Parts: sequence; structure tokens; C-alpha cells
Amino acid sequence: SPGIWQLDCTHLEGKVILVAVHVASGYIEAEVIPTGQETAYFLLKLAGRWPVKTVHTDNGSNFTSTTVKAACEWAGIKQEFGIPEKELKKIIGQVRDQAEHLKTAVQMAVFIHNKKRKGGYSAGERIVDIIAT
Amino acid sequence: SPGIWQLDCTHLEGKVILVAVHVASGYIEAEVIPTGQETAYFLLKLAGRWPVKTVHTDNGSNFTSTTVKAACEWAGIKQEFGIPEKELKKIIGQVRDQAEHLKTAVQMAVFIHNKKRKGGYSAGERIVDIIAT
Ligand SMILES: Cc1ccc2oc(C#Cc3cccs3)c([C@@H](C(=O)O)C(C)C)c2c1
Ligand SMILES: Cc1ccc2oc(C#Cc3cccs3)c([C@@H](C(=O)O)C(C)C)c2c1
Repeated sequence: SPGIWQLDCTHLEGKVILVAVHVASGYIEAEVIPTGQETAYFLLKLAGRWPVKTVHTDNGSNFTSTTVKAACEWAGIKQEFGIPEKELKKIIGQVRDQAEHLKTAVQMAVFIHNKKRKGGYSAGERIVDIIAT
Repeated sequence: SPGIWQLDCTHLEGKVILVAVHVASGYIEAEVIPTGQETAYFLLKLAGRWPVKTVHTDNGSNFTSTTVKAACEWAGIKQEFGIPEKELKKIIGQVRDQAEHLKTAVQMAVFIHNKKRKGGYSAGERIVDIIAT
């Protein structure tokens, strides 16, 4: 559906990368964070940009953050357990020597992930096509 | 056109709020920053999320940041001078007592700005409709 996202944690250079995948398109947003506060904020910003209706996670961590819960309540996000990111670290590796900070290489890699084609449609075209329909 | 943005600086509680408006839709992204580094990063993240082709500013500040220029070069953004945000501070004022940090109230206000209708279409529906067409 248009508003189903999967949320996960990956790691590089001792830092946490928050990764939201729009399931039907493969579209991603990611951010390097230092906590629940950061995830709540990331979710609130993602919800003002796109239709975010259900967020899937793989474990119980996000069900225990009183601050994730308030962000979800505010923005009208349902959390669901049991989801309906090596590529991401692949493209970070392709670009890492183009940027001084990890966070910059992440955003360069999101850019490439979302803009490239698999002829055909990019994840960026795909999420907009799904939301238009 | 689908990729024309206007970029501006507003201020509240001694902090700088970076505001990108998609011109044809009224869609906004904003972020509280402490510099050119922050604007470059904000622009790179905005360009991986949407078609960003031309960014208009009102003064000369952004034409002097060697780091804005490299972000623009990387992502394929043209800077243009001479643009082709009280509402934003209105909705921050409506919500400010709902959040501890300014940055949270900003994102709450972006959420409302982008999701509300003027019957009719929200700025969020409008930017997706323009990009689909
Ligand atoms: C090409 C390009 C595009 C966008 C970019 O955004 C940032 C940034 C930033 C930060 C904000 C707050 C703490 S770090 C950069 C840096 C980098 O390469 O890491 C810059 C020092 C050259 C960057 C380079
Ligand atoms: C309802 C709701 C939604 C999303 C939210 O995201 C954040 C955050 C954060 C930060 C990350 C890094 C430095 S501060 C909050 C806070 C707030 O109200 O200011 C929280 C202390 C309650 C918040 C509240």
C-alpha cells in the first residue's frame, strides 16, 4: 500500500544509521544518529514529507520508547511488529572517499539508491507513481 | 516546473531555520541548523528525496560557500539569484507548547503546512501530482 514503511538500524564507523524503506517502491531515507529521541524526530520529519501509515520493525526496541510512541500518536503512525540495506553499505563504500563525514556519504548513497534505475523506474519515480495513483 | 525550489533563512529563539519551498506546490522542508556545511548537507538530502534542479536565493550569501557549491555540483543543482514563511512561524506558535525542542515544533509545523488543504489539494498532494504528470 502507499503508506507502509519498514524501519531498521544499520552500523558503520561506530555510528548508528537509521534506514526507512518504503516497502512497495524500495525508496529509502536514512540518517546517522547518536536514542529514542532521534528516531521520534526522524519519524516525525518522514511523516510530514510522505504518507506514513504503518511502520514495521524486526524486534521489540521501538515498542519500549515512550518518545517513539508519542511521535507515532501525534502523526497517526501505527507501529507493527514483523516486517511485511547491504546495497546501502555497498554504495557508501563506492562514495566514502568523496566525503569527509560519514553522514554525507550516507546521503550520497541514498541519492544514488533512489535516483538510479534497476530502462525502467527509479525508487524515487516509483514512490511518487504509487502515491499519485 | 517540477524541480524549482526557493531556499531562505528564518529565525526563532536565536536559532536559524532553513526553509526549502517547492515553488509550484507550496510544499516545504525546514531544519534548525547551527554555517555553509549545514546548508550543503540539507541540500544534498533534499536532492536525494525530490527532483531539485534550480535553487533560488534572495541575496548573495549562498554564492560565497565553496561547500554549498560542491553539494550543488555533486547533485546537479543550479543556483539562481532572484527568487522566481510567516505562515510557518504562525503554525510553530500554534504547536510550540506541544514540544520541548524548537526543532520538533518546526517539523510539527512543516507536517501541518504540507498536510492541510487550502476541499482541494494539500501541498504534499500537489508536489507529488506535479512530479507524476
Ligand atoms: C559534496 C558534498 C555535498 C554535501 C555535503 O554536506 C556536507 C556536510 C556537513 C555537516 C553538517 C554538520 C556536521 S557535518 C559535506 C561535508 C563532507 O564532505 O563531509 C563538507 C565538510 C565537505 C558535503 C559534501
Ligand atoms: C510528539 C513528538 C514527536 C517527535 C519528537 O521528536 C522529538 C526530538 C528530538 C531530538 C533529537 C536530538 C536532539 S532533540 C521530540 C522531543 C520534543 O518534544 O521536543 C521529545 C524530548 C519529547 C518529539 C515529540
